[PDB]
Amino acid sequence: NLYFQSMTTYAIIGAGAIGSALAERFTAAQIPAIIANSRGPASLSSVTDRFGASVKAVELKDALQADVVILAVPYDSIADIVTQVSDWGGQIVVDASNAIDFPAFKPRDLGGRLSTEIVSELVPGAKVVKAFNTLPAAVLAADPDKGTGSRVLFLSGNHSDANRQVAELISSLGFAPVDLGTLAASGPIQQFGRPLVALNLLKD
Repeated sequence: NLYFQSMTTYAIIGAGAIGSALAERFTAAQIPAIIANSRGPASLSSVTDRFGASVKAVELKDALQADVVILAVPYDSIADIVTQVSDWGGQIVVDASNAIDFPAFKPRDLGGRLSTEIVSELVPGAKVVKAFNTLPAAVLAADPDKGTGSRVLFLSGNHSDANRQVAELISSLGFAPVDLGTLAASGPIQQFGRPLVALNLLKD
């Protein structure tokens, strides 16, 4: 409580390699963060053991109260998580998910709608930024500084102030943020199945 009040609070709602990748990056950048998911704080012991100096495992209800909430869970897991909070006013939600079908791994048919627009409707009041969905966990987990350039993270969203705040986080983590603009603008380029996903670039 008194620890967090002098900084923007970040929560990783994370599981698997991506949750761990984010924890690793926060730790390397010495940015305090909390982490949670549906399986509870105990299930995140692997993360705690490696990154507990900068990333603290908490209950989901607590993590969902942070200034910036990063949804690094499967796309299908989002609805059941975010429905637990009724008013998202004053918060930023970062959609890091990709809507992918199993077992063929093709982009989901969402009837033309953008996945992050659908997520946005599940968090009314929140300012949503689309980011951290573009890189494989193994790339995200790595040191973003490669001598002659910083690893690029594209972001987008309808609220310029929220985009800025997430760009600030991205820069602080050592990555190079590139703000593509609105969710409409990023739809055909940053969504799963589109040219900027899984593309490793550096800003020199």
